[PDB]
Amino acid sequence: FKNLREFVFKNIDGYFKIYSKHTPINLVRDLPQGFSALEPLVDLPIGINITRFQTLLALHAAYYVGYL
Amino acid sequence: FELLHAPATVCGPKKSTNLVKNKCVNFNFNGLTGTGVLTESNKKFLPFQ
Ligand SMILES: *[C@@H]1O[C@H](CO)[C@@H](O)[C@H](O)[C@H]1NC(C)=O
Repeated sequence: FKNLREFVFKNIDGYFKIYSKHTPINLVRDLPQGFSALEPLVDLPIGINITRFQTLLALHAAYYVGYL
Repeated sequence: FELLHAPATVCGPKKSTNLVKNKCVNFNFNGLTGTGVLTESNKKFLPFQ
């Protein structure tokens, strides 16, 4: 899977903030080293309190989870 | 008019008074305030900058 979908999710001051970047890769079982900053961002002025995370996945796959 | 801690979204459009160059005028913008000289520059701005 050459496609890497790197996202960042954050809630500050009552808005949901997102980041994204699509970049080709070579390894799928581990994240390769390298630098590529995530310029895109969209602000969602919702005000929703969020403390729990559930991955929404389509069922008729692997992913990583980090913490800031 | 409901305002939240998040950045506001329902804004009010103005008249973006015509712009001039090479003379000291107020350069007040959507987020900037002050006076100065506005010339033409060829910086490589990013789409989100
Ligand atoms: C919910 O978010 C607001 C600001 O968005 C904050 O003031 C409040 O403490 C939060 N409450 C909880 C339970 O996270």
